[PDB]
Amino acid sequence: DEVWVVGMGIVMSLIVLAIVFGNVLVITAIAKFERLQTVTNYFITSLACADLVMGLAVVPFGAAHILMKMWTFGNFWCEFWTSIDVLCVTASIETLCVIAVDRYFAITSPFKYQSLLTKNKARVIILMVWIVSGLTSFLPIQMHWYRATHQEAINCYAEETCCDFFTNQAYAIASSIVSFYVPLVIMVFVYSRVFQEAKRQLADLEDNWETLNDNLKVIEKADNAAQVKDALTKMRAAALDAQKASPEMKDFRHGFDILVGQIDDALKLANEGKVKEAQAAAEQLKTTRNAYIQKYLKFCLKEHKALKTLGIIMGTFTLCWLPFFIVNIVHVIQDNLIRKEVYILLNWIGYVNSGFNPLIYSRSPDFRIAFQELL
Ligand SMILES: COc1ccc(C[C@@H](C)NC[C@H](O)c2ccc(O)c(NC=O)c2)cc1
Repeated sequence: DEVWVVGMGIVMSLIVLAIVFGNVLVITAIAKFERLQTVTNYFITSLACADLVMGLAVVPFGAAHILMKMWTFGNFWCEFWTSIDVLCVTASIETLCVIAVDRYFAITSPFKYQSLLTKNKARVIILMVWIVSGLTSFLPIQMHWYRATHQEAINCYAEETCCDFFTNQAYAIASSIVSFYVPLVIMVFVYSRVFQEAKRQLADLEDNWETLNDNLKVIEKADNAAQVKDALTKMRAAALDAQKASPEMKDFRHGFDILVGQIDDALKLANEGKVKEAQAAAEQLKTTRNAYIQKYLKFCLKEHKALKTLGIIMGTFTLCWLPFFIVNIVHVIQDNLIRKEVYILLNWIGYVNSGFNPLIYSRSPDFRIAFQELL
């Protein structure tokens, strides 16, 4: 029947269109607009470039191998399509793990990360990633280093109208390890460490502010100057500790600078012996802390939003690529337990992650405001 053709042609066309549109949207406004040229954006644009080339190359030409019968482009073009597929997949996963490592270095030891790498270092990392993926993909294919030991694969290597993908045990295992498993382990450990540090930051911040509120409350009904002085000393210590623990961080530190200044004025007034003026400055401190939790409601919201992030990134990447890289190994060993159509389906579930990546890595306020003017 014609159901197999028309039912699944439209979804493939829509997938290609979504992939190309998202990738050209992400690539644009990174190099054009200011405030969007950062070291992390250098990895993001490489990921977008890999997704774009994969969406133009292997999705349309690969779908051509589907629906209709066989290959009508050429054996050299078959090798080129296979090589570019492996290159794009490997480059995308390596770029994902590089972005993970970038976030880890940003969160862990932020002072060193403030200036340790520049555009030159990020570009060097990008070229290293891309050349590693190319060595993994192009080199073992176009001169037939994967080969096979099957009688229904020899009738395809020396026959034009066929583009199956039969590889040796060593090549399949090495490609799975380089492309997916090493990045999987690296990014799992990286994002687990990033999760813990973020939890601990929000935790210390919320503690500090509890003792700030308690000290302010005890000042509100304090009797003598000694109680006000002691409570203001504890408030100053906790405020400095919270200050010690992006323009958002700049505003955060500026607000804590204002709070520390007001606390210092209150403490000096209390030290001089004027309890009433100390209580008035404490009322001003109450105004400041009330002004705080409008901003922290927003920022605690953004933080639990990127904590869901860990979930969204990990779940999407794993659910998209892990089934394919498990079936790939369990297919080269005990080959008769694996069916071809489910192999193609699991590979296309990996393919469709190309259109998902822009919708996972562009959910920032700067990217959101930049995307509007292009539309
Ligand atoms: C019906 O037979 C076929 C024919 C072609 C394919 C697409 C394949 C070239 N894409 C391979 C996939 O895209 C990929 C990506 C990254 C990798 O590291 C490896 N490794 C394989 O050993 C494989 C699939 C099944």
